[PDB]
Amino acid sequence: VKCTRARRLKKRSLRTLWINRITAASQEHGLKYPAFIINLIKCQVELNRKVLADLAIYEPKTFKSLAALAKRRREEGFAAALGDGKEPDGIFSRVVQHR
Amino acid sequence: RKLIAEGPGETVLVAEEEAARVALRKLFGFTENRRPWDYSKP
Amino acid sequence: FKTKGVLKKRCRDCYLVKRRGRWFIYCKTNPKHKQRQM
Amino acid sequence: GADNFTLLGKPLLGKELVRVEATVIEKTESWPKINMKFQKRKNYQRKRITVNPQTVLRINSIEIAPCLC
Amino acid sequence: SSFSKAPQQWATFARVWYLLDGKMQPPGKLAAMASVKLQGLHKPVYHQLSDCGDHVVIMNTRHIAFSGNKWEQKVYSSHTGYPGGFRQVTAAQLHQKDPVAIVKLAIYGMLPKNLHRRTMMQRLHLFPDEDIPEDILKNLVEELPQPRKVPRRLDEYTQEEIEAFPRVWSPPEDYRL
Amino acid sequence: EPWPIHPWEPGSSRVGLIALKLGMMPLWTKDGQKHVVTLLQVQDCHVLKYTPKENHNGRMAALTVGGKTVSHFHKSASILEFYQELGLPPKQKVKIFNVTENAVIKPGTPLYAAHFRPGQYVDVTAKTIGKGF
Amino acid sequence: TKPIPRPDPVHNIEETHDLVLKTRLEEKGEHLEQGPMIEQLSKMFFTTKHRWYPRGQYHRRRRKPNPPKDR
Amino acid sequence: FREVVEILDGKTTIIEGRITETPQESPNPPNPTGQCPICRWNLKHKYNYEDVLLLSQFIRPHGGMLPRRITGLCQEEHLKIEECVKMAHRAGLLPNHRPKLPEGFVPKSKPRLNRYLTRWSPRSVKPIYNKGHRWNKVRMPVGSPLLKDNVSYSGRPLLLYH
RNA sequence: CACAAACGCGUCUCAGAGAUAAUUAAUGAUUUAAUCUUAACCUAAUUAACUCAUAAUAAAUCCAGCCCUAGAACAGGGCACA
Ligand SMILES: [K+]
Ligand SMILES: [Mg+2]
Ligand SMILES: [Mg+2]
Ligand SMILES: [Mg+2]
Ligand SMILES: [Mg+2]
Ligand SMILES: [Zn+2]
Repeated sequence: VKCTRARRLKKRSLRTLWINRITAASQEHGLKYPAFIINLIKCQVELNRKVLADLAIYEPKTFKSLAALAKRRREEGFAAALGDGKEPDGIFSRVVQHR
Repeated sequence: RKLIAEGPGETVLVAEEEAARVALRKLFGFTENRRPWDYSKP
Repeated sequence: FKTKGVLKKRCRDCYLVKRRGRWFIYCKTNPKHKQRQM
Repeated sequence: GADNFTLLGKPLLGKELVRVEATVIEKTESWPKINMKFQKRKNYQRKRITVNPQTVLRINSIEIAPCLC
Repeated sequence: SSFSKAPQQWATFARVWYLLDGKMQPPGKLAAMASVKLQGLHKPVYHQLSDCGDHVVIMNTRHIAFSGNKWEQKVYSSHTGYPGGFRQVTAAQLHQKDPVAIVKLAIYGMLPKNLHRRTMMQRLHLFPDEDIPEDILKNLVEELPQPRKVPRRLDEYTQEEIEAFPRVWSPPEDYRL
Repeated sequence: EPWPIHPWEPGSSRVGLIALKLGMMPLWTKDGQKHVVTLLQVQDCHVLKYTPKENHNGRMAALTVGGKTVSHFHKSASILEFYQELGLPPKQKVKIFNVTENAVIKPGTPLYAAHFRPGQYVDVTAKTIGKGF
Repeated sequence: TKPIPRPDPVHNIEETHDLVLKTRLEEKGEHLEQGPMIEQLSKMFFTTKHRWYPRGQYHRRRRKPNPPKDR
Repeated sequence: FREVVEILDGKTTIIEGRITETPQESPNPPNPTGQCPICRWNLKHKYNYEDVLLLSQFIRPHGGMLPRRITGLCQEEHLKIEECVKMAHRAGLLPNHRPKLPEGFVPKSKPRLNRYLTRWSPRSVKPIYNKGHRWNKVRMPVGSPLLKDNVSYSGRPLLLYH
C-alpha cells in the first residue's frame, strides 16, 4: 500500500526538488523564480522544469543566457506599462504565431 | 599573464598538478568538449 | 483610585491625562474623584 | 547549444537547422510493478501487477546546419 | 571542465564560508538568508540526503535592531523541567544577558525540524562584536549584503544635502523656538 | 628566591589550607557561656601549582594546595611523576583555591596553622558522613 | 590572483632534530578513549558527536557489498 | 526667530528680546495653488519616518514640535508629522535635538537598544506572556495606522500588525 | 546507649548586587499657560519573583590482596614511617 501511494508522491517530490534547484540557480543571477518563469514563457520557450534543472547544474553558461533572456524580457514589460501602452512590442516581446 | 588552465584540489600541491593535467588535455586536443568520434558510414 | 470602565468628570476641576497607556482622571480639590481605566 | 553558442526555439527549431538521429537498441518489458489498494475494516484488497513495455534508444549524432538568417 | 573525476567532485561539493554583518539589522531578516545558506538551498546541486551545507559567520550581533516594540513585548520562555521552573524572559532581558541568544534562537527555529538541524547549527558562528579569531577570518570567501538599508541620522547628512532639500515653509520672524 | 610580595588591597583574597579533623573539645568564654570547638590539625600543607588568571576563570588566579603525605607505592604514574619534578612526597587530597593576583605564592611554599589568626571567621568544606542507601 | 603560498610549512615539514644523529620519525600518540576521541573529531569536521559511534551487527550486515555504480 | 535674554547686573535684572534672521521658504514650489505646506510641494503621501530633512523643519531645537497654527499644516497631515517625529526620536535619529544636561550624561546606563518603527513608548508596553494560538493571536504593533495611506510601489499593503 | 557507632530531646551555621508592578515626583511639547511623558533627553523615590556576583566539583590510564568512620553489586579512600 505504501508502495503505490509513494509512487504517486514520487512525481510530486521530484517536481518540488526541481523548483528548488531552479530557484537556487536563478537567485545566483539576482532573479527570483516567479520572474524567471513567466518572463521565459512570454518568449515562447517551452522548457519544462525537469530540463531547466539539468541545464542549471551541467550548463552554467547556457542557464545564464536563459536568465539573461528572462531579465531582458521582464524589463521590456515594465517599459510598456510605464509608457502610454502604445509602444510597439519589444524586440524580444514580439509574438510569432505558427499557422 | 594569460590563463590557460585551472584546477581544483584538496591542497595546493594536488591542485597545481591538476592544473597541469587540464593544460595538457587542452594542448593535446583531448578535452571533454571535443568533437565526438565519427561512426557514420565512410 | 477607583478602577472603572468609563471615565466621567464628577467636578469641573477633574482633568484627563494619559499615563502608562491608560487614561487617568486626576483631581486636585477632591482626591476621591481619582479614577483609572481598566 | 555548444560551449560558445546556444540556439533557442520559438518553441521549435526548424528541421533544416539541426538534425538529430537515434538508433533503437532494445524493445523490452519493465520490471513487475505492484499496485495495491486497501481500505480499513471493510475487507477490500485489490492486487494487480503492471508490466509496461519499454524501448531503449541510442542517440548517435547531432548536427547543426550552417544556414541561419 | 576537463577535470579529473576526483577533483571535479571535490570542487562541486565544496564548503564555502560567508560573512554577514549585523549592525542595525533585524534578526528575522538576518536569519532568513542565514537559514538558506546553512541548508544549501542556494546550490543547484541541493538535496536533503546529501551533506551540502555552508558555514555562516555573523558579526556585530549585539547591535541588532528589533522592529517596533518587540524589545519589550516579545518574550522567550523555557521550562527547566522541575516543578515551578517555568521562566519567561523578555527580549530585552535576554539580549542583555546573552548577546547572541536572540539571533541564535531565530535561526534555530527557522531551519528544518529534522535531525540535521543539530548538525547544521554547528556550522553557524556568532560573535557579539568584530572580534573574530584569525583562523575563522582566513576561511571566509564573500560577504552577504545587508538585508535592511540603514537610515542615516541628521548629523550624518552633508551640508550639500541640507542645502539641496527645499525649505517647505517660511516660519514667522516673531516666533520664539 | 620567592615571588614578590605586594601590600594588602581592598577586595583581596588569601590562600586557604588543607587540615585534618581530630575531634571536639568544650570551650568557655569570659561571660560564662559554653562553646564547642573542633580541633583541625594541619599536617603537611604545600602549594602545588599556580594557574594564570586567564587560564582558569578569567577573574581570579587559582592556587593548588595538597593534603597530608601518602605512600608513593599506591599512586598513579602521572601523579608520582608530577611530584618528582617539584620535589615533594605525594599528597592525599588536592583542592583548588581562588586567589587574586596580588596574593600569589610560589609553588612549594609550606603553610602552617598560623596562617589564620584568632578572631577570624573561616569556612570549612569537606565530604560529609556517608550513610549509604 | 594572489601568489602561491608555497613555503607555508617550510620548516615544519622538514625539521632536523640535530646534525650529529639521524632524524627520527617518532609519531607520538596518545590514543584517547572513545569519549575524548569523538569530541575531537566532531570539532575538527564541524559535525555533531552522535554519528561517530559504530552500529550493531544488524545494520552492518544488511549493507549491500557491491552497490551499483554509474558512469 | 526671536530669543529672550535675561541678565543680572548688580541686583538689577534686564529682560529683552532680540530678533535673529530667519530662513525663508524656497522660491518656486511645484504646486503653487496648494494650501498647506505638505501638499504645496507634492509631498503628500510620500514621506516616512526616515525623511529627517522634512521632519527637522517642524520641530523645536529641544525636540518639541511646533503648533499647527504657526506651521499651517492641515490637521490630517499634522498628526502624521507628529507621529513620524515621535517615531524618529525613538529610532535614534535626530541626535542634536535633545536637551543638554551636563550632570546626567556622565552616569552612563545600559547601552541603547537599536529600534525603529516603534508605535508606542518603551516604558508603556507590557510583555506578552500569553501570546495565544492562531485563532486568537496577540500581534505586536509596528508602525502607525496614520501612515497606511503612503504610496506602495510594490503594491502590497503595509503589514502594520506583526 | 551491654560494639569501637548510630540517634534527638542536644550542639552548630544560614548571605551581597542588579532588576522590577501599582504608585509618587522633577524637567517639558503637541496646546509658547499648565501637565510624572503608549512626546523626546536626562534623572528620582519605589512589592515579590527572577538573574548574577560568590561558594561547591576539578590530577585521563598503581590496583592482585588486606583494611576502612566508602559501600546492595560495581565503584571510592588508605596499605613509607603506624
Ligand atoms: K497634556
Ligand atoms: Mg557508610
Ligand atoms: Mg511650559
Ligand atoms: Mg552562577
Ligand atoms: Mg583507590
Ligand atoms: Zn474632581
